[PDB]
Amino acid sequence: SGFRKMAFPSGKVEGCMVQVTCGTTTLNGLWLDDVVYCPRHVICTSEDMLNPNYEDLLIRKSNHNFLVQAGNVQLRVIGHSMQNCVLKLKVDTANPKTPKYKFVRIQPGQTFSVLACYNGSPSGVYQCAMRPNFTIKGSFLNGSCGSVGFNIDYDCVSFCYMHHMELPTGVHAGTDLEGNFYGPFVDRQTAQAAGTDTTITVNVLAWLYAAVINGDRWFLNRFTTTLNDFNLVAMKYNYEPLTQDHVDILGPLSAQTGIAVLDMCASLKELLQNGMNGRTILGSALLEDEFTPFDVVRQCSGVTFQ
Amino acid sequence: SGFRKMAFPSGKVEGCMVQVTCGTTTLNGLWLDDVVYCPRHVICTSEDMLNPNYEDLLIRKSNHNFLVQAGNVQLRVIGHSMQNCVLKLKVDTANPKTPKYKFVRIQPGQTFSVLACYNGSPSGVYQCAMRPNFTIKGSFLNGSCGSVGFNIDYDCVSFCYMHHMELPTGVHAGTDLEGNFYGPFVDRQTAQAAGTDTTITVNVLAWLYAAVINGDRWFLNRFTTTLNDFNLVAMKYNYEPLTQDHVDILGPLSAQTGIAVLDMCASLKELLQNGMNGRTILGSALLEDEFTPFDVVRQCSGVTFQ
Ligand SMILES: *[C@H](O)[C@H](C[C@@H]1CCNC1=O)NC(=O)[C@H](CC1CCCCC1)NC(=O)[C@@H](NC(=O)OCC(F)(F)F)[C@@H](C)OC(C)(C)C
Ligand SMILES: *[C@H](O)[C@H](C[C@@H]1CCNC1=O)NC(=O)[C@H](CC1CCCCC1)NC(=O)[C@@H](NC(=O)OCC(F)(F)F)[C@@H](C)OC(C)(C)C
Repeated sequence: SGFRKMAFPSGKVEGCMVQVTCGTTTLNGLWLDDVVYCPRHVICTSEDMLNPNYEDLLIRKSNHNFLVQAGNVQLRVIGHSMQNCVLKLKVDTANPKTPKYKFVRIQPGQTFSVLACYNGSPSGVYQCAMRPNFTIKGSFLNGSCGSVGFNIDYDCVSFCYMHHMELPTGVHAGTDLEGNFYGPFVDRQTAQAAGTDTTITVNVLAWLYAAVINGDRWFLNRFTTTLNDFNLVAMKYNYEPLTQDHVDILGPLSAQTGIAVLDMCASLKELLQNGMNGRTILGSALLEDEFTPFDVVRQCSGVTFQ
Repeated sequence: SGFRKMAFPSGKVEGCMVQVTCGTTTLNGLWLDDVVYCPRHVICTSEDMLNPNYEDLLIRKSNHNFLVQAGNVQLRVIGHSMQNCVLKLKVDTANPKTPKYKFVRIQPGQTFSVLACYNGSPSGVYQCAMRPNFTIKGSFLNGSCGSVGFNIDYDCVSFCYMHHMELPTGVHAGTDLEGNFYGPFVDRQTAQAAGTDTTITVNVLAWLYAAVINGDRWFLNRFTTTLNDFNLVAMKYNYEPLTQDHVDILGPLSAQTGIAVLDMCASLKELLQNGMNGRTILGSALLEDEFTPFDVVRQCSGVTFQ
């Protein structure tokens, strides 16, 4: 028993982190096969940031402008290309520690692990969710750019995030590994703001199911509610609508606990309406929303990865 | 910015996990050099658990009773010895992925990462603290025994925990890597209970300093308080006494934020006295106590590990 915000083992991603240096900019890159992926603003300088034209900026660079440090070993760039907001630096050495891997663009509400890195050297690992507004509430300092987010499925690393920037509110924005920003953000230092975030309702429900599997039962009730009637109470409290597809995903957690999904929704309703009144759920005093249904099943049942 | 409950990168420990099987018991072991460490109750069976004599139980086993699975490779046990509550199975293969490593017995209040494992295969990584009552609020299912807790210091893995058992309250007990239980617990299925836990005050203070570094300032005040007067308010709310040694550890966090340690104690006092009144600190509605002063400095400043 117990329930922890749990990251995937990070050893497969640690083996891919490298330091990429160009001019006065140093950040992390991801080394898979003979290619290093990193944010394209690595080619910017201190006066390139206000409104850059990265095509113009990139035709001006040569391969020997890119210093790619892998441990105490310099990699040699032999070519470069830009796809959307990321550089691909082709290097002469294929990474022998290349895991099996995919690039995936995740939907909001989905979670992943972030291996935070500085100077190509992994510092820490934590769990995150894509917020409905396509930010992530990360922990990033300067030099953490090019750090990646990821899920692991059996033996395969699905890369889903690469870090570019902190917004003035202190949340973080970034791209998928093919370089497309999550959300409306560009990689240009301008006025930009997150957009009103909302709470991932389907995840809160999955976490309440986690609690029930782990002995917390005080918040349940006998009431039920229709899906329409739940979303009327949802939108007041700035929760996302629950779709019928959300209900079906929550099927196995309903089946294993014997609590119909619509009954857990009646629980959440009263929780939002009456507060928690000095009680806690899974050691938390707030309704947590960064566990997906995947996660709860993974952690409450025991799925590993080789 | 941001502040996350952050584990160390786990790749160095992942490379040491193995599956140890003996009779009907399968758990994880730790493979460093030519030795596999695992909990000694691996030699118990389903009727060996009520009150065992592990010396008697162990003189009865031969090396070929221990199946040591490392990936899809059987290791051969060539000898075995018991130190306190852990077996050391000597094997013919030295682990080539052996990190640099130490065994340390940590004080309560200290934190570490747990790489949760099943069948020798890492499943997840999370952060933990040794609770003042020598339990850990872990996330462990059946088969997670022999999973280890650890800190990383530069390039060296300080192993500090190995998992043995869940208590009826659902918290977890275990040994250091030299096999000495944390706390009064034995490895014998008996009536056993945790003992009244308390809140790690020095850690709560370090976390409030984290908040201040990250822009949360609402809980501060102009008041100060003496150390004695703080501990009078502490012991009511089941907090641990703050020692002068706790104050000095919190020095750099005092110096970097400009908030004298005794002034942050006056803040905590009013927080315990007046609640948080619907506000949150670092996205939390409870006073968090599983960041040490180390951690806050590590995460708010950027220390990595090669
Ligand atoms: C990468 O190492 C670095 C990490 C940042 C720094 C602090 N935590 C992080 O996540 N990334 C940057 O510093 C990034 C540079 C890059 C330059 C070309 C355009 C794309 C970004 N800049 C930022 O993260 C700044 N944010 C910002 O003002 O961008 C504009 C927008 F849209 F508002 F986000 C950071 C450094 O913000 C301030 C407020 C200046 C601290
Ligand atoms: C190792 O894989 C396994 C992990 C446990 C199971 C569920 N989560 C865990 O942390 N360890 C055990 O199951 C362990 C066996 C071992 C046998 C010889 C004596 C030392 C323990 N037993 C337990 O963790 C049980 N706890 C227990 O009752 O021990 C006595 C004490 F002191 F009360 F803790 C678990 C399985 O407890 C119950 C309540 C039966 C679920």
